[PDB]
Amino acid sequence: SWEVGCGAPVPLVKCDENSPYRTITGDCNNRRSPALGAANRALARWLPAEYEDGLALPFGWTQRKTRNGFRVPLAREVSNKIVGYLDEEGVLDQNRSLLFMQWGQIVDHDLDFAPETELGSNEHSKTQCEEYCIQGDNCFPIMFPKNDPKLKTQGKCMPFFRAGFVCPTPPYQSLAREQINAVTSFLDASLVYGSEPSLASRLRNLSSPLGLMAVNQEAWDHGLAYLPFNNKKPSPCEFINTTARVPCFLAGDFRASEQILLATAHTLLLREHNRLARELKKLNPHWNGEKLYQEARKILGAFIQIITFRDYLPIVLGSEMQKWIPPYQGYNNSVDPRISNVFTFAFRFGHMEVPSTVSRLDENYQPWGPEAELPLHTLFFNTWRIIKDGGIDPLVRGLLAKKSKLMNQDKMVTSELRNKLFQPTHKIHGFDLAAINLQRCRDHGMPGYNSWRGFCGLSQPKTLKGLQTVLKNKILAKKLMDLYKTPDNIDIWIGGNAEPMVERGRVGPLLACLLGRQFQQIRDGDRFWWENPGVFTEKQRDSLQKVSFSRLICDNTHITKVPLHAFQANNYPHDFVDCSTVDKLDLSPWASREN
Ligand code: HEM
Ligand SMILES: *[C@@H]1O[C@H](CO)[C@@H](O[C@@H]2O[C@H](CO)[C@@H](O[C@H]3O[C@H](CO)[C@@H](O)[C@H](O)[C@@H]3O)[C@H](O)[C@H]2NC(C)=O)[C@H](O)[C@H]1NC(C)=O
Ligand SMILES: *[C@@H]1O[C@H](CO)[C@@H](O[C@@H]2O[C@H](CO)[C@@H](O[C@H]3O[C@H](CO)[C@@H](O)[C@H](O)[C@@H]3O)[C@H](O)[C@H]2NC(C)=O)[C@H](O)[C@H]1NC(C)=O
Ligand SMILES: *[C@@H]1O[C@H](CO)[C@@H](O[C@@H]2O[C@H](CO)[C@@H](O)[C@H](O)[C@H]2NC(C)=O)[C@H](O)[C@H]1NC(C)=O
Ligand SMILES: *[C@@H]1O[C@H](CO)[C@@H](O[C@@H]2O[C@H](CO)[C@@H](O)[C@H](O)[C@H]2NC(C)=O)[C@H](O)[C@H]1NC(C)=O
Ligand SMILES: [Ca+2]
Repeated sequence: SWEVGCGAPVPLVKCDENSPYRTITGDCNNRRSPALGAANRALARWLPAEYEDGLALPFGWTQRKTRNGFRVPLAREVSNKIVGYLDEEGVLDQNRSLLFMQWGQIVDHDLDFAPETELGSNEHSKTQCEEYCIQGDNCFPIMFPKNDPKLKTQGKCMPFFRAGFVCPTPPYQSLAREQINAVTSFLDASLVYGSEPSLASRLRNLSSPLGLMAVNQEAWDHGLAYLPFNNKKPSPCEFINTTARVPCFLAGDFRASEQILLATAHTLLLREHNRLARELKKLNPHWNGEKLYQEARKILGAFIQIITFRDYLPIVLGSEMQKWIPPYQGYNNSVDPRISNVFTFAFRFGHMEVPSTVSRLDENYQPWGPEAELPLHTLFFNTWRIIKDGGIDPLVRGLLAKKSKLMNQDKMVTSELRNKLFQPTHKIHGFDLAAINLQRCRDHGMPGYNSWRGFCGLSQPKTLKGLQTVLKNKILAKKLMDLYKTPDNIDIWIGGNAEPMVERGRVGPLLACLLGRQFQQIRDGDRFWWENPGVFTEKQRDSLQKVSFSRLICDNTHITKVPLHAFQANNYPHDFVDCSTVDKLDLSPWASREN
């Protein structure tokens, strides 16, 4: 199908071969093929890339070249006609807490990250894209349609820059264009520790051999830690409030501060590392800094994998869980662990679960103050609300007691995301996540909706009547048809999310397939999977099976009432219990004797 060795821009290192620990870059997991699943490599292609020029140019780039005979509708128009809604009332998920959403984003950020192309600082093309909206090279603007209110207010377009790609980065000329995954393909808490040796090192506290992660020195949260501020200026987080002047946090992953709840979750994970690191130190005084670091890191990785596969995915894939992720039979070296390019859009299903407001709660889970409930859009890259206004506990209670947004064919993505998204590079709260997503599909050269329906062994609708049957919706199907002319052209993002949900799940037949396969692969292909014999000991495994996100809260915050099942919708005080009633992680099977 292709060539074989275009394996350039990569920090190439040598494998320790016998190390009990994962590498930070992801290298050396697979023994026959070291770089398989590594970071800064191209995303895997489950299907051949579909470009306008069958190489690099996206569909919609040249205005005269059609896709399958039709012109691809503008991202933002697909957004304005299908993805929008005004009535937030009734849109909540009756059986999923806010956390259900927040975890998806954690999982995702561990697995995949496609950075925009750089070659730009002290540059006029950043301005040639912003001001004039001139399509060229890596500037691929999202134009506003006729009758779009952002025309009167914002301009002619929203800047959008194509994602980075394999061997070079500037122009180029050779084979097809493959995007970069800047993070490791394994569910390994890479969002906590980093995916590069340098970042991973900056994040560490090497002033002490306690194996702790660097914490903030300027601010504390009731004797608890915050993440370290970010060195780099200009800082997006200082921008949103030039009086407060509070930088973004420095975590393992660069999107950390993208929104308060995300930063909250990160903070909880950093805290859990140091907790384990000093609890392990108490059990094993003789261990050195490196040992505490790696052993705690390993436990956090185990922790993440368990919650995801035991608590999170069965309530996403519902009944289709068994069909795609059968019980673990052991490591399989023939499996491709790599994250596929299409997965990075399939997982964007979590976007339709984000609600319009974020709440804080006092100790009685009662509203925290006069402005307890805030609009989502005022929280992107907002750290000053955490540091200068109450800590993470009121936000964490919100995550538990409040609900997620239920995907709804009539009410897909909230306006807080569709109209008022803040981009770290720019100055306005006026971007469209929906347009970006749709534009990015095309940027990445994703095959059509029917290409993926076929890939998954599902019927491929050609007609309006066909589409109505598969989507079980006359109106929706009709709008899609009028925009796309042909079901073969529907972008996978909007197409996959448009299908009704599977029994006891929160995605459709096509999404449950794409997700299902991927998650099956990263597990079966990961040598350091927690259940893989030899990774942990039987007693160690026996201890990890008792972990629960609820406990994580209890041990890392000052909350005392939590639910047992934190992903389902829970009512205070009926479903909440005292932390004393919640099973602990017994770290005793991690004891090591001399003689
Ligand atoms: C603000 C944003 C969120 C919350 C308010 C949010 C949330 C999620 C959830 C809950 C996801 C899955 C369960 C999820 C997946 C992926 N996202 Fe998304 N997200 C917010 C904002 C963004 C922005 C901005 C982007 C960048 C889009 C671009 O193409 O430039 C974004 C991306 C993604 C993504 C692709 C990751 C990658 O490979 O680069 C997901 C799989 N999110 N988000
Ligand atoms: C609201 O969502 C709840 C969480 O999914 C759900 O409770 C769950 O019900 C399912 C069956 O629908 C059960 O699933 C589990 O059953 C046994 C328990 O003996 C486990 O061994 C299996 O692994 C399986 O996962 C659970 O009994 C239950 N799960 C939890 C965590 O409580 C409610 O039914 C939902 N409410 C409604 C009415 O929709
Ligand atoms: C930028 O961030 C500022 C702080 O990070 C924030 O100002 C703060 O917000 C409120 C007022 O809006 C004050 O909170 C309360 O202060 C005392 C009690 O402590 C009361 O008398 C007040 O009525 C009020 O409830 C903070 O003290 C205040 N801090 C300071 C020094 O400014 C701004 O609101 C943010 N600005 C923007 C543009 O969002
Ligand atoms: C690195 O770790 C050291 C040692 O654990 C930290 O030093 C402590 O800092 C706290 C808070 O300021 C205080 O209790 C003491 O001043 C220090 N204790 C000891 C034993 O030295 C230090 O804060 C960490 N540094 C970073 C960058 O996070
Ligand atoms: C490990 O996974 C591989 C790849 O998914 C499995 O390989 C399959 O082997 C069967 C024969 O039983 C072939 O029909 C398929 O063509 C292979 N899959 C593909 C698409 O490559 C393998 O079965 C797994 N290892 C075991 C024995 O459990
Ligand atoms: Ca990872």
